[PDB]
Amino acid sequence: HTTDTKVFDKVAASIFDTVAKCGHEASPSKTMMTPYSVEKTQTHAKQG
Amino acid sequence: TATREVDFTVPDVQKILDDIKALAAEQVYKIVKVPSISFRHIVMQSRDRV
Amino acid sequence: YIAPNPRISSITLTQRITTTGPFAILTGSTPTAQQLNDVRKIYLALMFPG
Amino acid sequence: NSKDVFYDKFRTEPNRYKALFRSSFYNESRRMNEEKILEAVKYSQKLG
Repeated sequence: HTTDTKVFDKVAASIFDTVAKCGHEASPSKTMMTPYSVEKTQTHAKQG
Repeated sequence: TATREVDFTVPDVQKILDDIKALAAEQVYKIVKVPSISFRHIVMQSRDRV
Repeated sequence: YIAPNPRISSITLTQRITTTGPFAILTGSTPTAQQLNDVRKIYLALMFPG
Repeated sequence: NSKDVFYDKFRTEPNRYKALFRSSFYNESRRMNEEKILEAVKYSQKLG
């Protein structure tokens, strides 16, 4: 429900911080956060 | 032949709702310690007239 | 030459719910060169009565 | 997650998320994805 880049940056930072504080760590270079693209268990979907 | 031109037949209602919600948070006043100046004086060579 | 607004013929209520028009096959067709010439003839007849 | 899917036709529509890709997260993703390729190229040029 937003388009401002600052809000999205805050949301992404919160997600990564929450993952880090649980004892795990997620690489930001492989994390997917996008529309029009879904990938689940070696299955790729682009724009339907 | 299809997808040749962009169509706008289906409007985006979720975006409209987001816009109205963002408009709901606007502030149209301010809180100040002193009011703004409404009268100023020009000092000429006189000592008792301005 | 201006086409009518697409929203006049059909309405969408939800993402997957949409009303169907009675002349969908005709409204999707495109003219050929001869049919365009016939349309020009029709408008020429309209603009010069008698 | 429903599987009762049927498909009808193609179309083209404007993108709502057009302005959201100048954020810092996407820049970092692209930058690290470039950097890994750069290190691979450097290693290849060094070994061979």
